[PDB]
Amino acid sequence: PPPNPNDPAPPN
Amino acid sequence: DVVMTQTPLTLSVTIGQPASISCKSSQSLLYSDGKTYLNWLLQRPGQSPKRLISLVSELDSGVPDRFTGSGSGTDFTLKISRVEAEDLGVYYCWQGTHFPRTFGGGTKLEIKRTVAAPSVFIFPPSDEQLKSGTASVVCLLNNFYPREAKVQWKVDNALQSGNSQESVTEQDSKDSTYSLSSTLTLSKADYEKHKVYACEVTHQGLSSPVTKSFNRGEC
Amino acid sequence: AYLQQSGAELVRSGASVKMSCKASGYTFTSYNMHWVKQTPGQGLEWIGYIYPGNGVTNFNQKFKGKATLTADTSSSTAYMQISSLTSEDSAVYFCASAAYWGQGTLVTVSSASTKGPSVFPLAPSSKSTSGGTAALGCLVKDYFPEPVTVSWNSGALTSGVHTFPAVLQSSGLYSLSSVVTVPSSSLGTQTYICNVNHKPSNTKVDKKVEPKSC
Repeated sequence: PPPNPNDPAPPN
Repeated sequence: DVVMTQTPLTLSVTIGQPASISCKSSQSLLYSDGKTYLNWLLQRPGQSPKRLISLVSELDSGVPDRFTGSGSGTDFTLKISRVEAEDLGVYYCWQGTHFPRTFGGGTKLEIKRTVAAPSVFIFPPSDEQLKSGTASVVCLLNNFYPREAKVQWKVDNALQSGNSQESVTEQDSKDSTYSLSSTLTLSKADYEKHKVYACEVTHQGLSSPVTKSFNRGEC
Repeated sequence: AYLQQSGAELVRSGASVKMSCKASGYTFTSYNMHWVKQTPGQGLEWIGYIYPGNGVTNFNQKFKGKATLTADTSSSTAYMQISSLTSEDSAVYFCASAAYWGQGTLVTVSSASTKGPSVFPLAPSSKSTSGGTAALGCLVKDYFPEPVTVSWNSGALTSGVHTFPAVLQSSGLYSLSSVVTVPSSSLGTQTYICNVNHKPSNTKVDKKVEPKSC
C-alpha cells in the first residue's frame, strides 16, 4: 500500500 | 502560526512500562477534505527522523503494534503499550493542515535499567603522533549505566587538571548503556618528563575505583 | 523506500549552497517534498515544500526569498538552494516526503580554511583487555569542519563499535575517537583498518591498527 500523506497536495 | 505543545518534555521509563505522549495544537487540525493531518516521528541521535504514524492513528508499514495514535481536533496522544529498549529517542508531532507546517518541541524517551559497571581500557600514544611532537593518551569506559562517571587522570600519581577532554555516547538502543572516551594531551616534551600514566574511574557499578595505567617506554 | 541526501558542505558567509535529495521506492510526483532545518540540540523547523507533480511551492515566511526549491522529475531528485548564508544557517537540513526522511546534510557557514584529519591508532595491549575481550580504535584529530565518517574494514565491521561525538579543541579544530571491542584471542589473525572520510577537505585515510607488544 502506498504511504499516507503528511499533508495535502496543492491544487494545480 | 499553529503552535504544537508536547508534554512531557522527558519520559524516563523502564522496559515493559506503558508510555503516553500528549500533543496539543493551538487550533483545530481538521482540514477541509475531512482528514486530520497529524504525524508522529521518532529521531535517534545522529540519525534522521522516522515517521511512525500519519493521519492521527495510521501506523506506517513495519511500525510495531505497541504504538497507537489517537485524538481529534486539538488533542492528540501517542501511546506505547510496553516500552522496548529500541524505543528511545526524541518523539515529535507535526501538523500538516495549516501554513506554516509546524512541529512540537519533542519528548525525549530515555530507558532506566540496572546499574552496569564500565569496562575500562587505556591506550598509550602512537609513534606516529609522537613523531609530530604531541602525545595523546586515551581512557575508554565501555557500556555502563547510569551515565554519571568520574575519570581522573594521574601522571606519576599527581592529579591532572586542564589537559583532557571527554565525550559520552548517546544511550545504546540494545542494552541501554553509555560509553565514554577521555583524551589526555601533552606536548612530547612534557610527556617525556614523566613515567606513570594512569586513569582512575569511579562509577556506581564498581565496588571501589578502578585504575588502568602504563609506564612510558615500557608501554 | 528511501531519500538519499548529498554530503556535508563548508560555505562562506554571504555565499549560497545547493543540496540534493534523490528519491526512490515511492511515487516522487505524488507527495509534497518537504525541507526541514534542525539546529543540533534543538527541534525541527519547516522551510517549505515543492510538490513535484506540478512544481508548486509553499514556504515558511522566514525563508521566502532565501530558499529556492526545485524538483527534477526525470531523475526523481529534489534540490534546495539557500542564498546569503549567515552563521544562523549552520544546521542539518533534512528532506522528507511520504513515509521517508533523508539522512540530513550538515552545512557549516565559515570563512576558515578546511583542514583534513590526522589518524592515529589506539593500539590494543594487555592494558586494553577486559574479561577476555580487547579494545582498539583510531584517534581522528585536528580537522575542520565537521563531519568525518568512520567505518571499519570498509564497512565489514559494524558490531561492537563506538564512534564518539567529536570534541572541539582549543585550536578550534575537532577531535574524535572510534573504538571497537573484539576477541583478544584473534588479534594475531584479524586485521582492523579504520576508514576515515572528510568530505570538505576531500581527505580519505585508511589506518591499520596493530597490537602493541606490551
